[PDB]
Amino acid sequence: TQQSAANMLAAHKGVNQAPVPLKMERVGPHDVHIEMTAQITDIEIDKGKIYKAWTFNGQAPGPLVVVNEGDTIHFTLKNMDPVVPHSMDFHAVHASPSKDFIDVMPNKSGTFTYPANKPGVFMYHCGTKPVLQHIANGMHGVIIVKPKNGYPTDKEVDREYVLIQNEWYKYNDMNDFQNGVPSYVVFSSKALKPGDPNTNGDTFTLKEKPLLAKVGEKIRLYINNVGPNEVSSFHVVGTVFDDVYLDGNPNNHLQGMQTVMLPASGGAVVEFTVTRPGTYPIVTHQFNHAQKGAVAMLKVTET
Amino acid sequence: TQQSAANMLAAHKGVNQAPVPLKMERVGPHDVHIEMTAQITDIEIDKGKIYKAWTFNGQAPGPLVVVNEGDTIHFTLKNMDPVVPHSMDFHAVHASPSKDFIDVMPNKSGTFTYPANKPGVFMYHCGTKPVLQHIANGMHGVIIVKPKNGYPTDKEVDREYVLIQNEWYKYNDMNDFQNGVPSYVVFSSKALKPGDPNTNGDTFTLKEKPLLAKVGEKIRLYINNVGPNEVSSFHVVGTVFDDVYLDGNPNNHLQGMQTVMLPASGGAVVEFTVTRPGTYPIVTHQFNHAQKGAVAMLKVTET
Amino acid sequence: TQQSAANMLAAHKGVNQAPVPLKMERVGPHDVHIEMTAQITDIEIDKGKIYKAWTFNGQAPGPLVVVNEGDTIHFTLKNMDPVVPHSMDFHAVHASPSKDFIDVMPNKSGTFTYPANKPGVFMYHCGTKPVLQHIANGMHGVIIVKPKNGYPTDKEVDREYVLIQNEWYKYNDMNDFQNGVPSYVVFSSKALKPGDPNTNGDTFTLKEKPLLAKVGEKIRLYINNVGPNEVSSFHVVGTVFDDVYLDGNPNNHLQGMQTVMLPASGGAVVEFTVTRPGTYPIVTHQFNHAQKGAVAMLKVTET
Ligand SMILES: [Cu+2]
Ligand SMILES: [Cu+2]
Ligand SMILES: [Cu+2]
Ligand SMILES: [Cu+2]
Ligand SMILES: [Cu+2]
Ligand SMILES: [Cu+2]
Ligand code: NA
Ligand code: NA
Ligand code: NA
Ligand code: NA
Ligand code: NA
Ligand code: NA
Ligand SMILES: [Zn+2]
Ligand SMILES: [Zn+2]
Ligand SMILES: [Zn+2]
Ligand SMILES: [Zn+2]
Ligand SMILES: [Zn+2]
Ligand SMILES: [Zn+2]
Ligand SMILES: [Zn+2]
Ligand SMILES: [Zn+2]
Ligand SMILES: [Zn+2]
Repeated sequence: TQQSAANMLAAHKGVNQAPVPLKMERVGPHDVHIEMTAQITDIEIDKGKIYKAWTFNGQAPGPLVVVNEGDTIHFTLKNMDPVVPHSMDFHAVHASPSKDFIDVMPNKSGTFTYPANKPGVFMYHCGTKPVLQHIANGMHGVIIVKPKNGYPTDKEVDREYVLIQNEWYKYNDMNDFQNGVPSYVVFSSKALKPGDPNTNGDTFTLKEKPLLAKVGEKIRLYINNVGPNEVSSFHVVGTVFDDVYLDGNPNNHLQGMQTVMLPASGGAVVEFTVTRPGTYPIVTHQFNHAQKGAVAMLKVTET
Repeated sequence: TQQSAANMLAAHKGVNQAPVPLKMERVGPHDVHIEMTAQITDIEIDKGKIYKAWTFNGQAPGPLVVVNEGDTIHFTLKNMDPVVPHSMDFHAVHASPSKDFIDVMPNKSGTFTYPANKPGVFMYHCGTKPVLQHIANGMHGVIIVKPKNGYPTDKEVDREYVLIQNEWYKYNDMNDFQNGVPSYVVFSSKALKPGDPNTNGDTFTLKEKPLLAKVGEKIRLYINNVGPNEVSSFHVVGTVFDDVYLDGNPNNHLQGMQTVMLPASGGAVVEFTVTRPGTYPIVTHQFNHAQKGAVAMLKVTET
Repeated sequence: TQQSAANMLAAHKGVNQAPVPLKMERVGPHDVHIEMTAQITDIEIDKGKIYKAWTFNGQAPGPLVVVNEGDTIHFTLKNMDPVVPHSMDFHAVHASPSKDFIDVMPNKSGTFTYPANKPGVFMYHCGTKPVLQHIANGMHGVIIVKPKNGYPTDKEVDREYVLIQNEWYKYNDMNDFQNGVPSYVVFSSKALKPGDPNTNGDTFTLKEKPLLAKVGEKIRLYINNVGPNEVSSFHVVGTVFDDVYLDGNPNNHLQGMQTVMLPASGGAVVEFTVTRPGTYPIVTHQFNHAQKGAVAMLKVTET
């Protein structure tokens, strides 16, 4: 295991591949092209701590993907990793894992086609053995599938953001990945509209640069806890969730939740009102994880 | 961290502030005054183990607070801690955390006003940085907000109690709080009506003095797992939950659950029937935690 | 603790009791006889790793029990353990734990009667102090109670299997049981119909011999995470759950879930469609546990 890690260290030594933009375009009323990369990219996960992350597109978690319910995805993965194969598993899709979530070799590309027939906030991740290693090293993200008939509370929502929770462990350390507590637990935000922040899973960015909102607004968060290993007790300080849709399916409706339990890979659409000006921490209420980085901020102003 | 803990030890050495009763009174059809303390109080959490707890009112978890849906709370915190600032975060309320959940200095008081517009079983806790430290040291509790229109099963309920789950760690040890397994996991009960028990989070009291009920009764428990860190798999041995309302919101109705998953800070209203005389253990079904203290007893008699 | 374990080692040394079939028969429209054993049986939980398991009937998890909603169970436990008392707790039943879930001494039998009035997928386990020790050593299983009025989606289901998740720790090590990470986390399958596999909780069997299905089929899994200690993030790779019934109660209906959060002892009925030929991994998405064994396979063929 650690001999392989020593070999990995030599092969990825000095490798820092600049982020490559996600490419997407609609090619039919129910067909969409998506082109992503697997690449090796240095990310500062805490001040003074660089993690040479295994990523989609040089982000960890990876870039946001948004499609409509009923879209068939024509997906291409370009593997830029000089030595490790990589793959893609979208939780949104119906696919044959052994035919459609297969490995793409270093310096090669693979193309796969599958439908997204279910609305919600789905995890995506690399599906290459050991899957734990590929996820823990940074190969995770979110795909949102917009419901054909929306959510019953759509008209009430004033502003929206995407938040993702993930853990970071000791660098490419399989023993730690399997047996150790996370070194950091973090939130990131991925842009839905021009001007939205787009950040990586780190301990600081969403504290230094809070998400922004106005007094009185109803805020929707599309959220997913990608793990790899921990569950999340999602809570926004100073408010209560008016409405919650588990995994973002409109049918899984809950009301007036203080805290939303998310399994590893679990998602939700949560909506809440901010009644007063100020800064509202966003946490996992498992406070050991909050202490290890998992606190984002929402700054609410009159204007 | 441990130099600060050594300084903390010196400052709280010999400090054992006797419990001070919660003070509450209604001042209008939708307005209620609540007066609490932050204080340092020795609690026996296991036989032979004294924890010099950071508390509200000399109890850990703190005293029960009950209000009605739609009540505005006029809250005062009197900080009796000679050296550490403290604050209050009620999960029931809509408030500006940076204006309304702010620190109160040693030997000072602070007053804050906010509405409780949502029914349920909410965690409250100290919101002072590091929040993990303040919660782990004992600054947690429950506020119940009674629904305007009750619960659909109100008429079926024969008896009710409040139960709270919490963990205890190595004394004021931030490394342990962040990285270690809990030393003890415990239940406590807080009084709803005269004659109800009112206990602290310890490994023994609810075993030695079980909650009481009669054969055939439908029992309601208002429950919250305050953590700080663990989730709870709440189960009453020998019965099944007839009805469950997640976070105590009447809309989040489940039926016939064997076990209720609670996130850290998660609450519920659970209802079950005890059909035969005997003693019924109440557990988290995460049995490592049950073994470390988290078993309460319900003694059911013909009379 | 470890002196008792040393004494236990001597007493169970060389003991390997061959599996004994479950015995069940219906004795009335709403009355069923069930006869089980407690016995000590060597199980290979990972290649080269024998665990001298404490079991019901020489299986760990124990044999599947299926009854109808409203059945009263006349249950007999025959304790074959030469030295340790054992008992039975069925989560399906209403019973007095202190009268009905009581210990049966070595080489004795006990008979208990109680109703199963609630539909669902319930854990059963030994209830002998320390309960953690008896569960961790292998005394867990599932009882299914079939709903009187079925599930609304019954007509859509093409094939069904039972899956159970459990952990294994260091052998009969109470310190590890309470404080340590699981050494292995595993799935097993228990037969519902002739020809179904029936396996023990190990890291390999459901990989080497996948569950079988046909292209296009809707599959139902009756699932329970028996722990003892961990929660489960249940996910089938390459599909989405069309319908989920929490604890197998028809009322607790969710739709379009990617992943189902199960507490320790938590169950569910989950249904999903497999659209393409291939092999579909079944995991807990807490990937440290998946890496430590918790991956089963579903092989889907045209025929
Ligand atoms: Cu990969
Ligand atoms: Cu909180
Ligand atoms: Cu405090
Ligand atoms: Cu149990
Ligand atoms: Cu036993
Ligand atoms: Cu996955
Ligand atoms: Na953990
Ligand atoms: Na900066
Ligand atoms: Na733990
Ligand atoms: Na006493
Ligand atoms: Na664990
Ligand atoms: Na074999
Ligand atoms: Zn196309
Ligand atoms: Zn195409
Ligand atoms: Zn608005
Ligand atoms: Zn007033
Ligand atoms: Zn006032
Ligand atoms: Zn009654
Ligand atoms: Zn009979
Ligand atoms: Zn009989
Ligand atoms: Zn079909």
